[PDB]
Amino acid sequence: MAAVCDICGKGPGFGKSVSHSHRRTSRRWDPNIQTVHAVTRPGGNKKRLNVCTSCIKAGKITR
Amino acid sequence: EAGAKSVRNLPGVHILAPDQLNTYDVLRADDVVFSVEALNAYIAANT
Amino acid sequence: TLADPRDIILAPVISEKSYGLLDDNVYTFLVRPDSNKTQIKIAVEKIFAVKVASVNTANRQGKRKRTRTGYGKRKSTKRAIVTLAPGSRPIDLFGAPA
Amino acid sequence: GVSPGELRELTDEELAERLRESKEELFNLRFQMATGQLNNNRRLRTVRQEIARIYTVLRERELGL
RNA sequence: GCCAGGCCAGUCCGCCCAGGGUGAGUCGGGACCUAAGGCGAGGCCGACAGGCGUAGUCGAUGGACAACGGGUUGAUAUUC
RNA sequence: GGAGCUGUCAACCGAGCGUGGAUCCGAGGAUUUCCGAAUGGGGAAACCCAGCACGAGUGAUGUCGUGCUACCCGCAUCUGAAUAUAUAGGGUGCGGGAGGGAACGCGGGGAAGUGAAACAUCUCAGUACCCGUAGGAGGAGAAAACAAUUGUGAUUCCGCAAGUAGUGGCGAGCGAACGCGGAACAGGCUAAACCGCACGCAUGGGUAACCGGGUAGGGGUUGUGUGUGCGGGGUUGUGGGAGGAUAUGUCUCAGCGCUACCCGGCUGAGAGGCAGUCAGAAAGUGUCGUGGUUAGCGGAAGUGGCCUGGGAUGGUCUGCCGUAGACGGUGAGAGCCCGGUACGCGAAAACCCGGCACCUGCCUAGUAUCAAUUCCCGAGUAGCAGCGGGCCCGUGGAAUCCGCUGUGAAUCCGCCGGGACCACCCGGUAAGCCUAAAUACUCCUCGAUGACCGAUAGCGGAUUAGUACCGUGAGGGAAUGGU
Ligand SMILES: [Mg+2]
Ligand SMILES: [Mg+2]
Ligand SMILES: [Mg+2]
Ligand SMILES: [Mg+2]
Ligand SMILES: [Mg+2]
Ligand SMILES: [Mg+2]
Ligand SMILES: [Mg+2]
Ligand SMILES: [Mg+2]
Ligand SMILES: [Mg+2]
Ligand SMILES: [Mg+2]
Ligand SMILES: [Mg+2]
Ligand SMILES: [Mg+2]
Ligand SMILES: [Mg+2]
Ligand SMILES: [Mg+2]
Ligand SMILES: [Mg+2]
Ligand SMILES: [Mg+2]
Ligand SMILES: [Mg+2]
Ligand SMILES: [Mg+2]
Ligand SMILES: [Mg+2]
Ligand SMILES: [Mg+2]
Ligand SMILES: [Mg+2]
Ligand SMILES: [Mg+2]
Ligand SMILES: [Mg+2]
Ligand SMILES: [Mg+2]
Ligand SMILES: [Mg+2]
Ligand SMILES: [Mg+2]
Ligand SMILES: [Mg+2]
Ligand SMILES: [Mg+2]
Ligand SMILES: [Mg+2]
Ligand SMILES: [Mg+2]
Ligand SMILES: [Mg+2]
Ligand SMILES: [Mg+2]
Ligand SMILES: [Mg+2]
Ligand SMILES: [Mg+2]
Ligand SMILES: [Mg+2]
Ligand SMILES: [Mg+2]
Ligand SMILES: [Mg+2]
Ligand SMILES: [Mg+2]
Ligand SMILES: [Mg+2]
Ligand SMILES: [Mg+2]
Ligand SMILES: [Mg+2]
Ligand SMILES: [Mg+2]
Ligand SMILES: [Mg+2]
Ligand SMILES: [Zn+2]
Repeated sequence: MAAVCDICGKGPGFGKSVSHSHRRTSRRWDPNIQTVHAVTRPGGNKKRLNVCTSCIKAGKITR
Repeated sequence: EAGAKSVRNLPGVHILAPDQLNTYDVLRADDVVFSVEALNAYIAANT
Repeated sequence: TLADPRDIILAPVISEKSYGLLDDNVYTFLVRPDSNKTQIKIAVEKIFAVKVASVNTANRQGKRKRTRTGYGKRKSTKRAIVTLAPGSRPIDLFGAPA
Repeated sequence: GVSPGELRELTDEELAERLRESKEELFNLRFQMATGQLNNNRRLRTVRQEIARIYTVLRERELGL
């Protein structure tokens, strides 16, 4: 869901899935996009965002 | 340039530099008239 | 810039029907094809200094004609039939006595 | 027709009156042409050109003559 | 008008040329209203392209809303 | 520019203009209906209906003219809902975007027919096509590079290397680099430590022991520490910086750095030097070009005889020019009849390029030596693992490069590369930015050319040509030259 990050713009990648017969079909590598109700100042109003777990793991945004 | 212009539009006359001589033009001409320094330059370029 | 009433009225209409309506004191003009009835009435009153009872209008499409291989069309026109108030001075078209 | 040289002296109101009376002359010429009493048909073009001249003079006056 | 066209001929013609001819407060529509549906400010969703849709705005085949009788032209008439 | 003209199919007229310089050619300006990104609102494109303001008109409604009124984004301001801080939102005012264009660029997505004499890996082919986004070009570009015991020294493009090493149901096929020869050449700014100034939190909410350091004092409370911004400093690989000990000021003046002094340092001004519309900072005003582009003009020489002929530009006798014998026209093959050609002149104005000024900006001592203790050298990054992409390399012993997921450092005694990996050696200094030229292309405008076509040919189109006609539509698409 929502394969684009709202902070760093990280989007999906495109590649192939490869079977044992080496038959290749197109697929996608989606970023791990999770929902965040972020605030700007402490105690402020919460805004819903779609950010990746890398941005969450960094200190990019705060709940 | 003073002498090329003089014979430029004479019919049947063809002009070319000593370093551009070629078989076709020589064989089409009936007589080849060299200027003295042009002949010396052509001769020197071949030793 | 400034607007003149004479830009709305182009020419009189010269025909048997028009001449028949002159006897009734009704005048027919070719007007600019984007004017309206009220505008034409105001313009006629201002130009000819006469009272106007009512103005009737009609559009007419141009005729198609062929000249060498393909059709060509004439211009569409808008006619205005103007009837004067019962007792106003006649309009002198200066060459349309009927 | 009328010259721009002889038009560039009228101030604004003489220009506005020349414009109006020239329009009246054009109206009369149109009616005469319609009813067939006009002989010199080159008058229409001349009157149209002098009207255009008067607009040109007025416009250039109000935009940096 | 008559060399094409008209399943024949044609002096005729829905053919060819010129000119003329269509007049509305009330008729049929708009400037009034909305149906199915369409578009759709923001919006939500979607790698991009885009999908859907709120407010809104369009959309008659429906709703509301004032004219009858006679005469006249070669050609208009609930219009003159 | 200089005597005719009122375009063409395409004539017939009508009526006029012109040496007081028309028609015509060039440049700049004015006007510029309605549609169209179309943008006041609506709409079956070219139509319909408004609001506000200012004028016109009417006895007053009616009516007319001219401006403004879409949406989103950015900046600056006023306001701050539920709700308190506030924010979302709202008002105002300034800027910008949208759409089109034949090719060429970069990033992304990505076929099938076909070949493999079948077919799925593979090929076709990263092609067709699609999406995003440019510019006159673009991209790339200043070594975390190659090489190998010698060395080269940013990038791009051309020729080789080479159909080679290789790679491939080792099938059909695909296919480098090292290096060598060339075109063109160019290098520059930042982050960080540290030093100052604002805003923020603590803390003393006075023990700051700070107020340029010191030479002694006093106010003795605002010092002290950290973050976000603005200046200084700094920019390197033979490592370089920061910070310490030896050493000193583009020149002056004023102000400030607490007070008398040393050493200074900062700000402002003046005086000098240098650079400039540039990658290395940005605009604008002048003035001048033997500068250029957009109209043009001049330009030598046969009225020669005779013959044929409707006509001489042909034949045959004669004369001549040539820096001009290119080409075309004229009643038949014309250097001397005409337009021209060689050659040479020519610009109000607008635009372009160059110069000189104005103007704008930068430079207000740190150089060298020692110390080798400390700090810094681009972080969710590198590395590692999983799954993929792409490289000669089809997963293989698979290096180098790119994506997603997880895990996750170190700052020089570091880190990365040298084709698994380890040790030694060599090379380089990732995770910030900019950068001319050599290269690609032609919708278009001028000037030439063709052992190219000559009306079933050449463009589909010499003719109404994307026209007639055909199709609901996307689309398809002719034929027709000669007295
Ligand atoms: Mg999104
Ligand atoms: Mg395939
Ligand atoms: Mg990761
Ligand atoms: Mg106008
Ligand atoms: Mg009536
Ligand atoms: Mg009507
Ligand atoms: Mg007909
Ligand atoms: Mg017949
Ligand atoms: Mg018959
Ligand atoms: Mg929207
Ligand atoms: Mg919708
Ligand atoms: Mg609706
Ligand atoms: Mg409606
Ligand atoms: Mg109905
Ligand atoms: Mg009838
Ligand atoms: Mg002109
Ligand atoms: Mg012009
Ligand atoms: Mg509109
Ligand atoms: Mg609309
Ligand atoms: Mg509040
Ligand atoms: Mg665009
Ligand atoms: Mg296939
Ligand atoms: Mg096959
Ligand atoms: Mg086969
Ligand atoms: Mg441009
Ligand atoms: Mg570039
Ligand atoms: Mg700084
Ligand atoms: Mg700095
Ligand atoms: Mg001449
Ligand atoms: Mg004879
Ligand atoms: Mg000839
Ligand atoms: Mg010739
Ligand atoms: Mg002649
Ligand atoms: Mg692979
Ligand atoms: Mg590999
Ligand atoms: Mg990682
Ligand atoms: Mg090795
Ligand atoms: Mg680094
Ligand atoms: Mg770059
Ligand atoms: Mg370049
Ligand atoms: Mg053809
Ligand atoms: Mg023939
Ligand atoms: Mg059709
Ligand atoms: Zn992210």
